[PDB]
Amino acid sequence: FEVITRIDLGIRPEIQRGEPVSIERWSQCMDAEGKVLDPENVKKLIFRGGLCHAVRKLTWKFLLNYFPWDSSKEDRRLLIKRKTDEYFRMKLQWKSVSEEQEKRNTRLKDYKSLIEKDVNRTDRTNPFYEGHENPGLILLHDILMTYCMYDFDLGYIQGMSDLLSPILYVMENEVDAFWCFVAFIEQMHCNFEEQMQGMKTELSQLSTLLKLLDLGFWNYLESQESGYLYFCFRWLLIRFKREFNFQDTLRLWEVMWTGLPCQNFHLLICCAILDSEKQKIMENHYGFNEILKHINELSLKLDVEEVLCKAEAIYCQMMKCKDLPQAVGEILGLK
Repeated sequence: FEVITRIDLGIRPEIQRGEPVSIERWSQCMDAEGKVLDPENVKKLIFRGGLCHAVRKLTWKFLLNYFPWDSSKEDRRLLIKRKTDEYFRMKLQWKSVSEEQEKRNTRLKDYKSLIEKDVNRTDRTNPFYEGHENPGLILLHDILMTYCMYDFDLGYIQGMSDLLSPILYVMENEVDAFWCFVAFIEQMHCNFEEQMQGMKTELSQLSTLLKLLDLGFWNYLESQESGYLYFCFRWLLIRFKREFNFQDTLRLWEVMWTGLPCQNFHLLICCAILDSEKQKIMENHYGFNEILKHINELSLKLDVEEVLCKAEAIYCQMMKCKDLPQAVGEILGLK
């Protein structure tokens, strides 16, 4: 990819972020039948400004494909009844397993133990999941176990509880959170498969983008044998959840789930975060262990909307570049 030396990315444009969607604004977007008037427009609005927390319960169901965009209120009433029966049907499958039975099913037994390890260790500082006997933690367990019946090949992989946690918090319904969680995992599903590709593929795509953006930073990582980027693993896997506040995570996910501006936006978000730290890493001659240390110290110290601006800015800077390597163009979906 030495075509990147003869390329030029001139100027990073300034991005104007915008304002979150109010209850008022959403009401204009929904029809009297309950239909979303212009779903592509809605996505445009959610992308720049995000969503206010009140409307977040209903709108997330659309973003996460639980509620189809072309659907009406009557469509939904029938849909919810179907999804609910289907949910408790599956829940019964793990919940009716006996003590004798569980010993003789090792993969279920093992999934079950991973869930308990991860659920009792989850955001215990957050008011939803903190309590003597917390209802939310029980739902966390139940929703995850039911997912193992839904997809048994996948079952549970550590970190999936961190992915469900915000969704349950917004939804507050066991069934609703489940089906939203399902859709959230399906887009990423490759990441969690036994041989993790899409953790590898996404990390490869990330390296390809960084090669074009800062070539020297890419080379320095190769010098330290950090070229495959494992300091970004937790970023991509948990979708930055560990790197932001709960309320922060909610906005970051909202904006991403619109699927704008390009096909993989989360990769540019990695670039946006890394862009500011490029010098500090190279100057100090860190190396892998020290780099992981520097990035771990970025946690909770990051500004969401600065990140979302840089990420969008890098996209504009790229799409406006007329000569672009096809390798990069395919990742963003410009080809």
